[PDB]
Amino acid sequence: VDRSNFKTCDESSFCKRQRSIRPGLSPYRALLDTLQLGPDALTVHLIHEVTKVLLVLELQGLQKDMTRIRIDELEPRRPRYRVPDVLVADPPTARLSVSGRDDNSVELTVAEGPYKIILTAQPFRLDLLEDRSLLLSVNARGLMAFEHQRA
Amino acid sequence: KPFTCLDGTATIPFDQVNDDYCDCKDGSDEPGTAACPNGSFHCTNTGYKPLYILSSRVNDGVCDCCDGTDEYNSGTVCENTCR
Amino acid sequence: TPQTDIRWMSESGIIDVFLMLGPSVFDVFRQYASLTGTQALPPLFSLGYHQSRWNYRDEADVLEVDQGFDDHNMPCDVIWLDIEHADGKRYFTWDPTRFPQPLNMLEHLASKRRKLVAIVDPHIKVDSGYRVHEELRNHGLYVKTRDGSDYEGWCWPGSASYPDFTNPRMRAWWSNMFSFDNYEGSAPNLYVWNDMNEPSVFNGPEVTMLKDAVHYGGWEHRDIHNIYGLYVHMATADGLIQRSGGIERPFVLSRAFFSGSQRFGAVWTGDNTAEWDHLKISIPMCLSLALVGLSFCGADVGGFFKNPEPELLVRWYQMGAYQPFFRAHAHLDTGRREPWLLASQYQDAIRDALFQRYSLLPFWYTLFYQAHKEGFPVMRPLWVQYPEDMSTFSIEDQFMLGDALLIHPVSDAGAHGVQVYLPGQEEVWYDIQSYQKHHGPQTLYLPVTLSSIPVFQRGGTIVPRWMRVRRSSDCMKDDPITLFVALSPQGTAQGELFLDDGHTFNYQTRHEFLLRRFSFSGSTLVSSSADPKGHLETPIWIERVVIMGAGKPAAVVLQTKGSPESRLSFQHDPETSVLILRKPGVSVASDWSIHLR
Amino acid sequence: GAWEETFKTHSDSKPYGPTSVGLDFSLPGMEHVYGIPEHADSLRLKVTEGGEPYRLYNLDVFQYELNNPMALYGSVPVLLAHSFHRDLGIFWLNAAETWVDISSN
Ligand SMILES: NNNc1ccc(NCCOC(=O)NCCN[C@H]2C[C@](O)(CO)[C@@H](O)[C@H](O)[C@H]2O)c([N+](=O)[O-])c1
Ligand SMILES: [Ca+2]
Ligand SMILES: [Ca+2]
Repeated sequence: VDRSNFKTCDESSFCKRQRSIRPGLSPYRALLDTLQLGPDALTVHLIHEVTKVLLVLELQGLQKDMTRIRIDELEPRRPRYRVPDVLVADPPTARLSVSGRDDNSVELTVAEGPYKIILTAQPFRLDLLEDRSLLLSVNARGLMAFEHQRA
Repeated sequence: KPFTCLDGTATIPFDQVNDDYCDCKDGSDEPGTAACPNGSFHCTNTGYKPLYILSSRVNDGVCDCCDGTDEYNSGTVCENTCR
Repeated sequence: TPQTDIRWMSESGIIDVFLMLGPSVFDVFRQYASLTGTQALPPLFSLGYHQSRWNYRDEADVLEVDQGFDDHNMPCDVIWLDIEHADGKRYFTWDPTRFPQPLNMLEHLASKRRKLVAIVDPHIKVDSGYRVHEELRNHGLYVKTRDGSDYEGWCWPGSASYPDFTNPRMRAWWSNMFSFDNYEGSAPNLYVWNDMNEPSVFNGPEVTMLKDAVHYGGWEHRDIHNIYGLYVHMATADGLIQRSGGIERPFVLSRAFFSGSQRFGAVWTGDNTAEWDHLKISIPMCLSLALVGLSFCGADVGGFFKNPEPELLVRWYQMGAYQPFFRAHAHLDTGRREPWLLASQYQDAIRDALFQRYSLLPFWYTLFYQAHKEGFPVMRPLWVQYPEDMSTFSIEDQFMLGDALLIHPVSDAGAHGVQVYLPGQEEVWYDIQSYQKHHGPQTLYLPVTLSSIPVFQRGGTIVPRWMRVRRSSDCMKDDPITLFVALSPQGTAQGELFLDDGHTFNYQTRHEFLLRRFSFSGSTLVSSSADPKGHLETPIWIERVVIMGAGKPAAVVLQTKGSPESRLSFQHDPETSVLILRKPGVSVASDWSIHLR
Repeated sequence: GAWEETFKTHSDSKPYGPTSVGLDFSLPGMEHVYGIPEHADSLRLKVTEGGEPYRLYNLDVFQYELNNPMALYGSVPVLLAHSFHRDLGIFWLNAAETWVDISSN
């Protein structure tokens, strides 16, 4: 193979930019005042502490013990792409409930358990549990990066 | 009377000749079916040269003999083309 | 304490991620299948053996290849036509000298009950005499540049444009192009191969399209790149369904793919090389695809580039005979390697591999029905079946087909044996060639010869086979079944069998199919319905039962609903503990039981 | 290279500028991950810390070589994690060029 024909990560400018963000304290935090529970999803605003860019987290518990996380800009200049035709259906949701709260945290229960989601406000973070067993964390190394659409 | 396997190995009842199950190691008990892996089917082919074909081509839907006699219960109707 | 961190970095779009919480890997399979769907049920012929190269030169060559298979007693379902069959790489055309009568060629193949696959790539030669190009240009269906002109790159026909397959109107145009009126020279036994659909652009960055080319809705090419090929695959598959009036199941092979591509046919691992390490890597590559829903996977048998030594070609046939998509293919400049061109000892080994594959078609077909209904992969890593055996978590020189067969193909020149890891506490495995039983867990040293394909059947399983190998699968699909019962240590076994007409959607639209459950316990083998909705008119019957790990009974008694009780004759080998029940003679559609007294 | 960008002789006018997105996931108890084809690489995915991330970008690689993370013809952005105790999957639904880093603790 002729490797010089194909970009390494360092030659891919967005990969170079992203990969230079190393594990540390995330600047994103969730604005629990904006939290809204809906028929299909929990939505809460996220903010970059330095740039003040506002994002929207759409968090969903799904039937068949799945979670969906979608993050988009709050007021984008132009719509961002959302992949069509791959999903065979709009995935059936399960109801989210606030089953715990403190100053820096909201605990959500998917339906009637056993799956729970802990949204940490500062720094922004998500933890997924079956009862008390931690299954997976999101943004635990603080590597979330969302380049907003500029002028 | 019983049937003796052509190689001489075994002997089987008369109703196990052409009963669509392979009972003979040389395939000689199934000259008219597709049941034996090493059997052969004889095509008389009157008006042309007689031919032997693999047992696996009896009623496989493909016309192997010009007289069409290898396809007698397959849904393929083979015309006679021996001329 | 141990932990793995995963980080995803994407150029554009939103963040959109699904977390599939298991807890078992089969739960994950079900979770992901509910999101992106399941493996399309292949028409039966497409699970047979495919003979391809770049290129068979003309109609006479194709018919000589077809006749070569029959003259050398080797089965084959499909012969493939690569890009040199068209008029100067104008797709949907035929070279007027070398393929002047495609309908007559297709009719001769149909008379042998074989199929043909023609390649159709998504790049369209910029040529005012080319009707496809003129239609797409006139209707504005091409990918564009920012200045609004149609994008033009370079591929096999030279300068070429690229239809915007993200546009639903373009996909509908493409689908309608496969009608028998539009694709002149095509017929119902002609199926399709989509290649170069990354899309490949010879003079583009990284050999693909510019990031700032513009698609339907104004989206940039950088936004959609990885589903471009999927849309090609989808539109072609829909074309093959539509041309038949919605009755025939499609077969489309695609090079590029994405999540969801399992819905549209098969994929293969591209341009590999005729070398032993490329033979080896076909297992982890197709296993990685199987884990993410693409069960209809394979690699070019023999390697695309370079000429394989005969021993390597034999081992590749044996490897490919036990992988889902089974195609021999080769580069333009390679020597001809149709399998009868080798010396007789290599021919016989290849013929045996082909026979094993064709005999296992009912098994393969049932695994693919289970994949289609449940989302379970056909070819599986050992850890999927043995999730608690940590010594299996990295194995990639072995794999399972369903839960019943464990395969360790020979993948080294001059090998004298292989080391087979047989997993499972209190599990037994049967060498399907010698019937020798082996207890798990162990690493077994198995001596091999050129003809060896190390395959083991798991205790507790029932594998259905067509023991009457014919020239193609169409010829076999009404033939009787032999059941191979591998007894567990508890004297039990179970398995399934799916049957239908082999090529239509009638199983779905009319529930015209059979799903049988075979189960053994105590000393009784029982066939019952695993889905009562399915009914099928079929002459398929049970001609034989082979039971491994069984003692000699005193008598064998068969009971079928609607018939008197009857006696079966049988043969027993005390050395191998193998019991063969002669000609049960019962329809596969009937409930029945055999009792060993 | 954040806006107008060049690689070899090819130019990306990149009219919308930098728009990349990224996010990390931690899998406690998992030492083995699998998936994200297509790569000519081992079934059990390797750590990327000392080298290149795994790349998902449908590309035509002439005479591709073995045991490396270069992107090949197909991209399925799905990663499976297996341990003695549980199985998990991550499905990153994004159609753009995507890089995947894998690290162990
Ligand atoms: N106008 N074009 N000019 C031009 C002329 C020659 C060359 N050099 C030879 C390319 O080298 C190769 O052979 N690549 C493997 C291609 N493999 C594809 C396609 C195919 O081979 C035929 O459909 C299938 O059989 C394979 O299965 C499928 O994967 C180039 N070039 O840019 O290299 C450009
Ligand atoms: Ca007989
Ligand atoms: Ca015939």
